[PDB]
Amino acid sequence: SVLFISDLHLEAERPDITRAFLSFLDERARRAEALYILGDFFEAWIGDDGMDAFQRSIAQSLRQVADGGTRIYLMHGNRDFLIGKAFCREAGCTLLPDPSVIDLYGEPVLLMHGDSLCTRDEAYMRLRRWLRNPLTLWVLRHLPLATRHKLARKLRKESRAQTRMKAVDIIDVTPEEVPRVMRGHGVRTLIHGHTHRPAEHPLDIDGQPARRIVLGDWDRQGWALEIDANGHRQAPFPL
Ligand SMILES: CCCCCCCCCCC[C@@H](O)CC(=O)N[C@H]1[C@@H](OP(=O)(O)O)O[C@H](CO)[C@@H](O)[C@@H]1OC(=O)C[C@H](O)CCCCCCCCCCC
Repeated sequence: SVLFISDLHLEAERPDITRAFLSFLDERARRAEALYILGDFFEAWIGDDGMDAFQRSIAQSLRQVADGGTRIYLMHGNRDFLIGKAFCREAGCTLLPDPSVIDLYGEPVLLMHGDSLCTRDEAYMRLRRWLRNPLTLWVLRHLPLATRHKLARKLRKESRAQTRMKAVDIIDVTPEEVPRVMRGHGVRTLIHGHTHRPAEHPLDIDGQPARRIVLGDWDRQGWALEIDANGHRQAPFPL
């Protein structure tokens, strides 16, 4: 089987999430063929050269699972898009671009963090385009660590303020973007996180059934999607 998780927002100040995550590695990820982490694994990332002791310990825990035979894949999210290849080597994982299509038991499956589908959130779209500009990425990776933390705090603070003012249908995925991107990639299954609204959404693409599976965030309970050759299940578990 293969496991999918996202939106853990791991940080030292949430040991309830960390404990649940490590228990998840011990009870489930170790016996899976692969684990996919679809963004927002960490609460924030300021660049691989700014990794702190907590983040390093998380990497070591991932690496123990990878070294035991489970393949681990990590995709960027809006919190942790600065993760680079050094971190991935340390954690024993492979960096996957957003979007990626994988072969899952003979079916092509599209993986995204999900924020790129939230096209009605125009202020966020402007921010995202800027953050992912190669010039921005270069600058951010070459600022003093103290300065990076200050910018990260500012971004979090302004984001929390603005998001409290946005209706659900500003921040959730744009409905018509879903068939657009799924058709474009030739898939009938899409898995993403970001929106904190765990669910499975049927839809019709060109007359055929399709599904969009949304991974749950770990703020109040853990979530995992498990897929094997014969079916799938997403379910929560306590922190
Ligand atoms: C080294 C510096 C870079 C470090 C990067 C590490 C990031 C640390 C966390 C901050 C980034 C991220 O949280 C911001 C973000 O993505 N917010 C959108 C997201 O809400 P979350 O709060 O992330 O859950 O999802 C919401 C739903 O999709 C969406 O609405 C939120 O986006 C906003 O609220 C954006 C506002 O609308 C516009 C904010 C403009 C901010 C201007 C100040 C930036 C200063 C420069 C930062 C480098």
